[PDB]
Amino acid sequence: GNPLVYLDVDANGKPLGRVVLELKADVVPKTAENFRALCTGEKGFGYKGSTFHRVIPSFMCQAGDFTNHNGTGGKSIYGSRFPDENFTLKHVGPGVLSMANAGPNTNGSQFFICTIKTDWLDGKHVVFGHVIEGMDVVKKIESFGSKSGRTSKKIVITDCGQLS
Ligand SMILES: COc1ccc(OC)c([C@H]2CCCN2C(=O)CNC(=O)NCc2ccc(N)cc2)c1
Repeated sequence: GNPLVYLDVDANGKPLGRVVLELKADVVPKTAENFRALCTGEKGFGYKGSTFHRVIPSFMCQAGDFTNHNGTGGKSIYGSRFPDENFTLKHVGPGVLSMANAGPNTNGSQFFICTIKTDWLDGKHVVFGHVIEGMDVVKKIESFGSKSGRTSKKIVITDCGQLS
């Protein structure tokens, strides 16, 4: 059964609500497992307390740099980086959950949630899940972005974990 995980998100210390994500372990088990464990924090590190550092309206909301907190960092549960598992799932529309990277085979912890179909990322970024609940929260996050990706409010994942 594909994991369901959650992110509770704040903007300037005000709760926006919860984003629930299905992780497609049936298609990308290694990538799903990484995200799942980073949500629970069971390895001793993970997403709790980290930010959405790059948010671009009509594109995506990017997060997951819990080491450098600026978009340069993060790490996986396997080591600093891990391979692109496959490109079977596509960036089909809003709600798609996908790994950020710095080129082929550089997956760490950084991820993004799409707010549109981002088809030009197919074959470059590993899609590994989608929003089950909380697109309204994602739209709120999106509304605090800008063309440059700089956020107008501090967007923090206050809590995260696994539902099932
Ligand atoms: C055509 O590819 C893209 C174009 C624009 C863009 O945002 C400006 C992106 C951003 C949002 C879509 C996700 N994405 C990236 O992955 C940009 N790359 C990074 O932010 N790289 C920093 C980084 C460093 C280490 C690790 N492990 C992952 C990412 C990608």
